[PDB]
Amino acid sequence: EVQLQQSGAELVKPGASVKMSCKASGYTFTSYWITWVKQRPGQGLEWIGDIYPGSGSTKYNEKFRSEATLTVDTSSTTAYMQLSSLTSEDSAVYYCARWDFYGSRTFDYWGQGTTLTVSSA
Amino acid sequence: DIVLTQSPAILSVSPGERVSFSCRASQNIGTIIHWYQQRTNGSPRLLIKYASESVSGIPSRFSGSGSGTDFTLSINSVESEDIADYYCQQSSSWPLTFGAGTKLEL
Amino acid sequence: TNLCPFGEVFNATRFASVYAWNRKRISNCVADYSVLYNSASFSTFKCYGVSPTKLNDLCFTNVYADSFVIRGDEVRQIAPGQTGKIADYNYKLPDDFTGCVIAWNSNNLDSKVGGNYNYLYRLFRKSNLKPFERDIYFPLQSYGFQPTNGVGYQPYRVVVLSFELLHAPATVCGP
Ligand SMILES: *[C@@H]1O[C@H](CO[C@@H]2O[C@@H](C)[C@@H](O)[C@@H](O)[C@@H]2O)[C@@H](O[C@@H]2O[C@H](CO)[C@@H](O[C@@H]3O[C@H](CO)[C@@H](O)[C@H](O)[C@@H]3O)[C@H](O)[C@H]2NC(C)=O)[C@H](O)[C@H]1NC(C)=O
Repeated sequence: EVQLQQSGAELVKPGASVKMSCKASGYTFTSYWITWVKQRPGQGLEWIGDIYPGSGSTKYNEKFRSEATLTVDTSSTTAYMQLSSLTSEDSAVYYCARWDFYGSRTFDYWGQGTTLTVSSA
Repeated sequence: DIVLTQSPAILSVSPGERVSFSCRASQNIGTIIHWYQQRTNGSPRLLIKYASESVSGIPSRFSGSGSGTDFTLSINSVESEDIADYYCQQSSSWPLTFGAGTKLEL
Repeated sequence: TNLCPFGEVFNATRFASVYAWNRKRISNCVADYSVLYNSASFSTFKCYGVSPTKLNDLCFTNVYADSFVIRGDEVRQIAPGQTGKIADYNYKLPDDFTGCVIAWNSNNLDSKVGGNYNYLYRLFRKSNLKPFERDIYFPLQSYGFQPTNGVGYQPYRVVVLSFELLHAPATVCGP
């Protein structure tokens, strides 16, 4: 069945980049876009950016044009978001999502919730 | 960029009451709006597709209405099984924008 | 005095199908044409009856964006006075209008493996269309947009900016 599963949880000191991944399964990967969303303890969801698995096009939220870069391995059907650097404000919970661009345009399937502890100590 | 104002941030309510929400876009969206619910500790999930008609799989108690710019959601009655936050979202044009989110509480 | 919603029209997730091309009314906005012109994505920015660099200095009374997806070869038809199946039966531009046609290759987005068929054009009609109207064998043919189609077959997203230059009250102005 279609479901997305997050890589897990990561802990790093500031400056130490994280490259994280959501594991896709259960549907034709090229057919439905992949979309990344972000949230933090105490406030609602915010969009990061999109990538098209079948052609590798990407889109970004302007606030994160630099920190985030999106890529896909369409053979094994898994998408990746790379973050260059981290601040203690960036301590946040991240969700990977399915976006159905050619049909409903809904984020109808989500990950289990990635946690990023940015910590200086 | 469309900014999606949603409030009241806390909708204090007694169970059994009918509840209503509302999304006001900062431009004409057409009708490409969705709503999502987040129970405690939980992920968000899709409830209403194109802002008016329930997605195939969600209970019929959830109904959407409105069009053009003013989008609204009402739940016929809230029990503690439905205690959650609800977020507005739009997908008409880039960049995609989520709402601030509203809180149900006793 | 506030900025003008060009982004929404240009960066719309899905365009309209030509046979029922969309039309948005742009008003009460200080349109910044420089950002559109300098952008290199647009293969063809052909302005009829106005100079593309001059655009940023004028003011206009009503301006409309018409947006729709077509195949690469038919874009030549969008030039005024060119007669063809897409022009005659789908979208025909008034003789000697004053506007600018902008196009760009959208095969990055609209093309789908296994074909995307959401886009339709009218295959049969009894008589040619009058300027700037839309009509709604079986008369609608789907385009077979496959990601590896030829350049002519690749989908081009076309926005036609139509604006009247006569000095009636002008609500859309440039810097
Ligand atoms: C259609 O959208 C493009 C891209 O817009 C950008 O990407 C989206 C996915 C969203 O994240 C948008 O919020 C975001 O703006 C528009 O082209 C873009 O225009 C902006 C101007 O606001 C450019 O921003 C840059 O900003 C930095 C820092 O200020 C400067 O150094 C740059 O010189 C530039 O100003 C951005 O580079 C540009 N992107 C591209 C690929 O050209 C486009 O304008 C829009 N359509 C219309 C009609 O506006």
